[PDB]
Amino acid sequence: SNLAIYWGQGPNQLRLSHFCQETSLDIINIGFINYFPDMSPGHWPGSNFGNQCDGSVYVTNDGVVTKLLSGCHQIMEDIPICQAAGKKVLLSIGGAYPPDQSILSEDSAVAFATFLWGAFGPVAEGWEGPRPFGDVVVDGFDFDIEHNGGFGYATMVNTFRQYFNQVPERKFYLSAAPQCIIPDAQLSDAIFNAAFDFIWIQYYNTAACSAKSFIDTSLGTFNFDAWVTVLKASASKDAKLYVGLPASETAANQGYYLTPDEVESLVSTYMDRYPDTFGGIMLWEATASENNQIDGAPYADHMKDILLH
Ligand SMILES: COc1ccccc1-c1noc2nc(C)[nH]c(=O)c12
Repeated sequence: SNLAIYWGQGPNQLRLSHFCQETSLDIINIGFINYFPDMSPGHWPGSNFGNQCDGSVYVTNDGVVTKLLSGCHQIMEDIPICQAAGKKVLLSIGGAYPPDQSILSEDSAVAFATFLWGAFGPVAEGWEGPRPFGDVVVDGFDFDIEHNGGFGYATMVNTFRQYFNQVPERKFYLSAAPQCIIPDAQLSDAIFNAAFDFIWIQYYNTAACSAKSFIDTSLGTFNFDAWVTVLKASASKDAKLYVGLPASETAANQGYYLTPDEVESLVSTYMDRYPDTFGGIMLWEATASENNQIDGAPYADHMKDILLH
């Protein structure tokens, strides 16, 4: 039913508003808040959106240079277009670079979520901190934690929910991007102990359980069945599960991209098998989709057709 895509790390990517105009996209995850407070300058989080933003950064009130970008003008301009078009825009935390970020304590997990809520959530009279996207309010937060284990993330999720519940008139969302092996070293703890709305399983780069292994069963064993089972047991039991795929041949490691016809064979099986739990498709990522035109349309448009068929 829904199609989610990452944007922000594509080489020479088009600006976000280009993807705000793409009807087929339902959810866009903007990557990334990639530096975490415990190990970053000023103890502020830091951000990177590839070729976007003017390169300026915030300083702390004592003059310490942070890694949080302060001139993301096109992003600020573009998010409201996405939302006007009915898309959900989630700010993604983590991403694969750098490899050395984690959360060291319960207190800092809570403080990280508090900061992000203040900086990127609803505008509040009592916040005197940075507003990197101005008066824009994101639709929630994606946990793309790719290194260093699982500590802290459940606490962050729970903290965000407490905050969401103070704004009962607006819906916000939380998501996670585990890889396919169960247990997932970064996110099984958060999925077991806290409640995500969406979970997109990355079904590329691990041979044991990839989407490609549905097509060629000699490679591995595609394990969406196992993920349904593990979720029914978790605090995330009401999450919808998405199949995460590369949007071109070069978006991930060699051998993990599926043709539209291959995706249709997988999705038809699994959407039929799990009509309530199967949420849709997630794509890595917007620029690879856009650059992979098939019969005059980007890969993402072909994915939505499969989902609606
Ligand atoms: C290890 O793979 C990566 C290294 C650096 C930057 C991005 C990736 C990456 N490849 O597929 C991905 N998929 C997700 C959800 N997040 C990522 O960071 C990546």
